[PDB]
Amino acid sequence: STIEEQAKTFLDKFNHEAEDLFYQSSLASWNYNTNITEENVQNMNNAGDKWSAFLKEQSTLAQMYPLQEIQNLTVKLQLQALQQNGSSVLSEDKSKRLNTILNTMSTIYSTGKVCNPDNPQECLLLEPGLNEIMANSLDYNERLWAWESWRSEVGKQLRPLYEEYVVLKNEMARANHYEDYGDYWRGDYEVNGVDGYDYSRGQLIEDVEHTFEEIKPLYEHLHAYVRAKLMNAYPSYISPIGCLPAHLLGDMWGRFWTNLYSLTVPFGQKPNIDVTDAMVDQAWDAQRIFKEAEKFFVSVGLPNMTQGFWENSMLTDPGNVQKAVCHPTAWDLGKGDFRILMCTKVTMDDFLTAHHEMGHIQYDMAYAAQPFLLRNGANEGFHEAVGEIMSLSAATPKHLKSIGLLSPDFQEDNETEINFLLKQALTIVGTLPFTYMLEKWRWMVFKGEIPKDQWMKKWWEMKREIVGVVEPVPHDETYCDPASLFHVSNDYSFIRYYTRTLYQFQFQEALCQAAKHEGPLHKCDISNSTEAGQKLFNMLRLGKSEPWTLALENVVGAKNMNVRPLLNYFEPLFTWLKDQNKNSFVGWSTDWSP
Amino acid sequence: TNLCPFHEVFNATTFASVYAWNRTRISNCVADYSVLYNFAPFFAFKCYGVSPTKLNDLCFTNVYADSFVIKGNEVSQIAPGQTGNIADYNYKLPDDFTGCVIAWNSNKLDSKHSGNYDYWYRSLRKSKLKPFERDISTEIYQAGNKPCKGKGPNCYFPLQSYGFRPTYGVGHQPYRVVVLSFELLHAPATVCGPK
Repeated sequence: STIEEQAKTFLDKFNHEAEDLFYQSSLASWNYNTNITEENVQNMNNAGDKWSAFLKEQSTLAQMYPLQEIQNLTVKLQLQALQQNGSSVLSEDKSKRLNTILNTMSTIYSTGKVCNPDNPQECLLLEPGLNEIMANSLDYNERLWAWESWRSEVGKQLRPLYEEYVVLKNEMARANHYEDYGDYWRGDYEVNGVDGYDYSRGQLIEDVEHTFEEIKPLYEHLHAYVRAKLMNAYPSYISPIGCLPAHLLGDMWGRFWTNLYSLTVPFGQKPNIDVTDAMVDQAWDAQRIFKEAEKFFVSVGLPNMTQGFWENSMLTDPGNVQKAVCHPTAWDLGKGDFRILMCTKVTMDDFLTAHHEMGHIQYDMAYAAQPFLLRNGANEGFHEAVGEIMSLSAATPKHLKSIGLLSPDFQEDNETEINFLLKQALTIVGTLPFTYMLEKWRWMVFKGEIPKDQWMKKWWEMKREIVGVVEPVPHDETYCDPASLFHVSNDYSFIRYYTRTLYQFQFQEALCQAAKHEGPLHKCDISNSTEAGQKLFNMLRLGKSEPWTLALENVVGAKNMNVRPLLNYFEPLFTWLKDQNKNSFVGWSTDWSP
Repeated sequence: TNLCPFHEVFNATTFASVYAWNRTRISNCVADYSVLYNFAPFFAFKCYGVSPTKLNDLCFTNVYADSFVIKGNEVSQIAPGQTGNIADYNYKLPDDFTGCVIAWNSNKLDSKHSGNYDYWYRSLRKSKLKPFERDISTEIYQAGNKPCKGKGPNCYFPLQSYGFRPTYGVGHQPYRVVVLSFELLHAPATVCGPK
């Protein structure tokens, strides 16, 4: 028999066993996250060990099937997913050292707590400490002290381990026929063997740069507006022509500018739309929120939630009797088991989060017929984009008036729209230069452009040139800013956020054209539109069986990332910011106080 | 009045696997098909070549009741002309099947925590089964060119376990399927409906 039939039989056996083992592991993880006990921890550890051993054994058996002798694209993709050696290609000592370094960095980031210099006994950890401090405090000295201490204590300790981590990851990637770890991360966007839809790993950098070149004017105007607002708020500490300080960005690392909405609000005389009071008055609970989300998803033509979903999901905090991680996550245990773990309370934010998680669940339910190795989003940002488009469609005032939360006589004035667009901008466009700079720095460090003695220097240079952030304290070579980030210290990709940001607005534009929406893009609601629902389901059912370029062409009609939908979405805010900055300086200079 | 053993087939404690489906012979009794409706949660009641209302009027010589347990997605494969792992390698109905297929959800009986691995199905076979053929062979399937001896590369066991759990989805929950084959051979009609 040919090698293709043997490979198909092996894949069938692997899928059959992997479904059961992954269901066991996911059920153990769910039992742990819903009830934090030592027995649940041990069960989850045993299930994860069994799953990892199964994957290690099946990966060795898949090596005997050559990829060159496989013509079926689905079988070839499954084999490529199975034949990945990963960290098993290195020696045992190097693998143990890499695992130890990863665990040590994770513990340093998690156990790291900052103590006050005046009171050594008064110490503050990260989340209820420095995050809450940098979130709402308006003191220059306090924010500067927190920002400096967070990367002087946690920093200068991860870099001695981060360099060995980079070396080991580069060795592992070169052993896996990749140029460096950056190529190993960009391999998710790689498409081979499909004429017209191919996509190389080097093309991703070019496309991201091309998109950021077009984002540059809008982000520059937003940066000028935020700089003017901060100068009006922080006198004698902001320059009208220089960069913004790092500690005054409303966040520990400057990723999201959402916390600066209190100072950068265009019209503070009219509060934004908040249907929390309406839901409290109408006595809404978690069940009502999820039922409204289900009705929204059925209105576009997507299937309704299963009975096991309503039975097994944790939609409310179980109280003090059970310890649970209140992080909203969509759970796909496989074999028809879809659950949501969310400590839902009365809040419009929880309404949008429930819509996001139900969109994730719908994506998971769509490709359930695909093989096990293909039961994932076509790209690392597709799930996030599918969630974000539903979160956007739910937050529209039209949908809120339809579901009975806003008054039917409520008129949508221009200023409320401008405030909403500015908040969405501070949320979405503010993190694009940061993501771009972080990912580019990691890529150039992996490629060897910045070998040993220029990491912090080139990091700050790129930050000034791209994000417009100046250092309030001159950091030397011993410090390490990227290691302070969760994703960088825990070995996670970051370009996924840029890609999902682009795909979100692309999918939104496509579905609003399919729904025949007349007017601005932010007023678009895809509710009661079966055409948009079917056009989206055509992509959601594919999974990784087909290249992401083909799915993107099926949705928006393009095979690459297009930033024009984002610009069309923010065009009213762009027009307003132009008139606002007409009497102000635009741009930032790369030279300021150290 | 002599009631048929239909109660012993439908209300059995444990059912057989689809690769070892138990065929029970119904003869010399009164086939009260109205008692079958006692199991109201019927997932599917589809008769081929015969009508369920006119089933109590016709007389048959032998009635074959084939009982087994499959999953919800594979219930569609129990029909004339279907293709799949069950319809080709486990249980195949002919293109001219005269009978009715009865299925109901058994998530209460057949499901079990930590997996109910007592039900098996044949995923690999050298060729598709003939209509109403039964194969209980446990010979290791030779997928490769090398000889077959012991489990390993290209040597897979032809049987796979379902592992039913109560928290599974509706498509993966266990469904007990009873296939009633009505044969009209050159013999006196011993099976008739109630009069």
